[PDB]
Amino acid sequence: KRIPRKTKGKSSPATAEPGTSNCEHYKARPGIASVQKATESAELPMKNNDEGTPDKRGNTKGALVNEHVEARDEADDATKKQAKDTEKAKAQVTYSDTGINNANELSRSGNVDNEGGSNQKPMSTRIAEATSAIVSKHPA
Amino acid sequence: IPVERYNILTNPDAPPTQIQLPEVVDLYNVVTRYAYETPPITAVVMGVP
Amino acid sequence: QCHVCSAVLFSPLDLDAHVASHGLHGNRHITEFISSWQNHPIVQVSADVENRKTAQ
Amino acid sequence: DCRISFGMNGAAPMIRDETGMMVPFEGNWIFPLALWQMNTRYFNQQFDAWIKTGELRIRIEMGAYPYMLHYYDPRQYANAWNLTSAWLEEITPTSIPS
Ligand SMILES: [Zn+2]
Repeated sequence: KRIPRKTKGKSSPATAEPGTSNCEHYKARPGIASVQKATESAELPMKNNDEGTPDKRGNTKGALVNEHVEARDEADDATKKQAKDTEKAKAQVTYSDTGINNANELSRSGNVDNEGGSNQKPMSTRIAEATSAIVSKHPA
Repeated sequence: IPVERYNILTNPDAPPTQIQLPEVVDLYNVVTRYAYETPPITAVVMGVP
Repeated sequence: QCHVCSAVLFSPLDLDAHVASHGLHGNRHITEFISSWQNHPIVQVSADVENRKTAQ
Repeated sequence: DCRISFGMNGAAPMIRDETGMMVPFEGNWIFPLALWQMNTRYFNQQFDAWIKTGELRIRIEMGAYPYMLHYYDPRQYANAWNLTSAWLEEITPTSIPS
């Protein structure tokens, strides 16, 4: 018995007793079906927020955008998703335009690095350009 | 042949468990083998009157 | 049926697999629940198994 | 409260009396109606096999109930197990037949 792997790895006589019955007679008021569907919906686990973390080569993952702008944009996206889930054109619960002045909110993006510097040039290219200056070549 | 690596076979007055792990690994030892089993979480739900 | 969890088995020759969960060595599930007042067993399998034949 | 301890190696199953003790499936018992209603299927499987032939007698406390009469002929054989089992089978957590 080999259990298959979930994610890719590095390499890649007898008589029927008088009590038993096989016919249902009860229908649940809080329906079994209804509850299950909601439960499996709540049971869905947390969403991964991979923004800002470095990659295998060291380049930070994400999009180049201002921090507060990214926070506002994802708040708007959350409002749109709430409206879509509520299946109404206007959402009662809004995570955006709350009315509380929240202008200091910051949310992770790809603009900043772990060294607190901009990511205009991806890190791997920065290290490559630094090392290049040092190289020397065979004598003419 | 490295004698100290096969310690439990050469050294006669050596208990079958002692190992000089920090200094040199010894590639002949006693291993514990066994077979458990993991049954699924079972439960019988009963209603309170 | 099984006289341990009061579960009904369609084929009596498959009672061994059921009692293996209770721990009796007679001769893929993760959770098995039984309801006292109704006949509706509920079972669990991992998120990626098969056609998902009436299993959570 | 009720728990059923399955009997292994030929032992008899026991149900926990509310006083704390546990007794086998024989004797004189007293059940509230709600207790059987809430655990209809579980109780029927583990009690009918002893009620029909064993030495189990149960006094289910109701207080009031409608009844339906069946008139048989004394000169001939008569068995009521079919009706008495249909009733127990048709008992539900929210209904009881006559
Ligand atoms: Zn069982």
